[PDB]
Amino acid sequence: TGFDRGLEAEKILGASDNNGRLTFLIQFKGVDQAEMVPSSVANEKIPRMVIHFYEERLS
Amino acid sequence: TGFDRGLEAEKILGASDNNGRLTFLIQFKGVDQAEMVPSSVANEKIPRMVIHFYEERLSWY
Repeated sequence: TGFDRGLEAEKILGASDNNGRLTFLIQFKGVDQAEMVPSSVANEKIPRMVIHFYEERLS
Repeated sequence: TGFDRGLEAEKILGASDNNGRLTFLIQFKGVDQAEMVPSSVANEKIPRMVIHFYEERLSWY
């Protein structure tokens, strides 16, 4: 919903799977508190950042 | 890669890291033998299928 407000995602701070439903914790530029975003929104809005997160967490 | 020849990715069969370098094994439609593709190509061409592969890999690992 920082996406709704047209903010710029800076990084994905974490991912949490709740019974098959994935949520990301996303740090937005110019916003102090990180925001919980469902994977359904993140996959669409910031796919390169999602892939890089998974790629790096491949460790 | 198979992407250069107009082929369509059917399924990502696996991923291999070689010193920070990730390569995917990709099943292409109508081609029996799956082929290795650098992540840099797969990320650009088939990001929905890349993401889905990671969602599932990680749900089971």
